[PDB]
Amino acid sequence: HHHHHGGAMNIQALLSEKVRQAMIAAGAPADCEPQVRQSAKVQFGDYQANGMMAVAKKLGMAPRQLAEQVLTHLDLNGIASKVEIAGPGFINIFLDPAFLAEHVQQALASDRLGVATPEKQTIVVDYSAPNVAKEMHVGHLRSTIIGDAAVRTLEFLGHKVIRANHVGDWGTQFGMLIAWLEKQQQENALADLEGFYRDAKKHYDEDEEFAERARNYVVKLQSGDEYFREMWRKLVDITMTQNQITYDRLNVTLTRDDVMGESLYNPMLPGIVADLKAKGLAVESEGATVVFLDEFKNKEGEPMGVIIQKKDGGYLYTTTDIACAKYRYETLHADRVLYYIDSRQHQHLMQAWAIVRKAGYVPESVPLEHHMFGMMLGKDGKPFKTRAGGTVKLADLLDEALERARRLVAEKNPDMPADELEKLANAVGIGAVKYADLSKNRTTDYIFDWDNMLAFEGNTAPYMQYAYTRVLSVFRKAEIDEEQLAAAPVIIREDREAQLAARLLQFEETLTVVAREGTPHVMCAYLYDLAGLFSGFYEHCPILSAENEEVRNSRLKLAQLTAKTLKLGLDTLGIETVERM
Ligand SMILES: NC(=[NH2+])NCCC[C@H](N)C(=O)O
Repeated sequence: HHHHHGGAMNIQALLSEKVRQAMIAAGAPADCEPQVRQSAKVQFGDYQANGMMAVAKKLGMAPRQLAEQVLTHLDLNGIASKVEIAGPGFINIFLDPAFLAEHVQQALASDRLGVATPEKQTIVVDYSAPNVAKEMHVGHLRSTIIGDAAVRTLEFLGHKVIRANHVGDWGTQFGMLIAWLEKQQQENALADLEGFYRDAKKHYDEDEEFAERARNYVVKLQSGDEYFREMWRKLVDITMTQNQITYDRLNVTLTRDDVMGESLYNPMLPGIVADLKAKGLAVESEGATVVFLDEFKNKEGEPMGVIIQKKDGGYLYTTTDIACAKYRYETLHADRVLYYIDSRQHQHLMQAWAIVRKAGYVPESVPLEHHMFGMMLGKDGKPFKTRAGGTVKLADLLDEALERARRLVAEKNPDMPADELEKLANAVGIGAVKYADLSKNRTTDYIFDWDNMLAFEGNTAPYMQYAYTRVLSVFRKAEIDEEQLAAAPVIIREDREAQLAARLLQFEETLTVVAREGTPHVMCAYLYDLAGLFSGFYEHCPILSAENEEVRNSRLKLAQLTAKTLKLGLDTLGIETVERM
C-alpha cells in the first residue's frame, strides 16, 4: 500500500504523513492539511486529526461520513493502538505502548535524545545590542535572554547560527568619552571604567571648552582620522570586556567576535543611498533623500517618504537598517534573519525592510523576522527603575539576584560544602532572572517580581531545578545494575507510564515550535507539564521498589529519560541545573 518517505520524523509529523495519505486515498487533494495536534484531554487519546471538517467542506461532503472513509485507508499499525472517530468527524489517535517503548529506548541511546536534525540553514540572530558608551543596563536584558534561547535552540537543531551583537558603538556619546581619555592618558598621562563614564560627564557640564571640544571630537572621529579611531577602538574594547564578564555571569553564549556594531555598516551607507538613487527609488524631498512607500502614511496622510539621508547630509537608523539586512544576506549568506528588538521599533524596521525588498537587497525567500517583546515594568505598571528612579545596572541586578538566592537557599538550609552551595545559589538566582522572562510570552509586557520568580511553587526556575533533583534522587547508581539496565527493555503497561513516555517523545515537536515562532515560553510550559507528569508517575508507580525486575528497570529508564529531557530542555533556555539541593 502506502509507504513512509524520508528519514526520522517525530510523532506529530509521522501521524501527519499517515493521515494525509488516508485523506488523499479518500479523495482529498494533494495539499490537504490533516491538522494533527496533541490532544487536550486523554479520553480523546494522545493526538487528534482536526483537519477533517475543512477537507470535507472543500470536497463538499459530510465530515462524519468522510472520516469513516479516511478511517478505512488509515494504517497506524505499529504506531497507534486505537483509532476512533469522535463528534463531527474528529480522529482520536491512541498511541501503541510498543511504539512508545522503542522510541524511549532509542531516545536514551542518543546523546540528543533522538531529536531529528532539520535541513540546515544559516541563521543570523540579532540580539542584546547594548550601548557601549556606558555600562550595560536592564533595557538590554530581555533581548539578551530571549535571543540567546533562540540561538541555543537553533544550534541544538544543528543550524549555522551567527550571533550578531548590534552594539551602539557610534553615537555622539563618544565625543565626551574620547575627549576625557585624551585629557588623561595622553596630554596628562577596568576598575577605572566605572570612574571613567562619570568623570567624563563630570566635565561635560563644568567646562565650556571641554564640552565644546567633545562635540567636535565627534566630527574628527567621523572624519576618519586614525588617531581618534584608535582611541575609539580602545574604549569599545574595554567596555565589551566589561560586558563579557556580565554575559558570562548570565551564562549567555555571546562572545567578543559576535560584535557587529552599527559602525561596521558606516562605510556602506553612501553606497546604499547612491544605489537606491540609481534604482530610481530614492529622490530629493525637502532637502532630504527619501524613498516613498505605499504601505505607510506620513502625518499629513500622504504616502510616506522614508528618509535615508537628511538635509545636513547625515544618515540615520533606517540607512543602517537597510545596510544591515543587505550585509547579512550578501556577506553572511543568511537564509533567515531574526531580530530580537523592543516592539516600539516595529514600524522603523518594517519601513527599512520594505525598502530592502524594493531594492532586491534580500530575496523574499529569506525572511526578516521581528521577534518583538514588551518592555520590563515595575509593580507600578511603569518602566523598570530602582527605589528612586535611575536606570538599573545589569551588574547590580545580578548582584541582588545572587544575594537573594543565597538567603532563599539558606531558608531550607540544606547544608552542603562551601563551593557547592555557591554553585547552587548562582544556578537559582541567575536561573530565576532568565526563566521569569522566558516563561512568559515575549510579546506581553513583563512585570518584574522578586517574590514570584524565586518561589519553589509554580513554573519558576527554582521549581524546575528542584523537580530535576527529585528525578535524579530516584535514579540511584549505587543500587542499580547499570549494564543490566542499559540492556533492559522498556515495557509500558500503565496509563501514567504511557502518558509520561508520550510527553517525553514530544520534546522534538516542542523545539520545532520554538525554532519556528521564536517563543521559548512554549519550552517553559512543556518542561513544567513534564515535571508534573513525572510527579504523578512517581507517586502512583513504584520505581526502585517495583514488584519485579522488568518493571523496575523499565520505570528507571523512564525516570532516566525524564532527567535527560529536563536537563537538555533547560539547557536550551540557558538554565543551569544542580545534582542535589
Ligand atoms: N538591528 C538592530 N537595530 N538591533 C538593535 C536592537 C536593540 C535590542 N535588540 C533591544 O531592543 O533591546
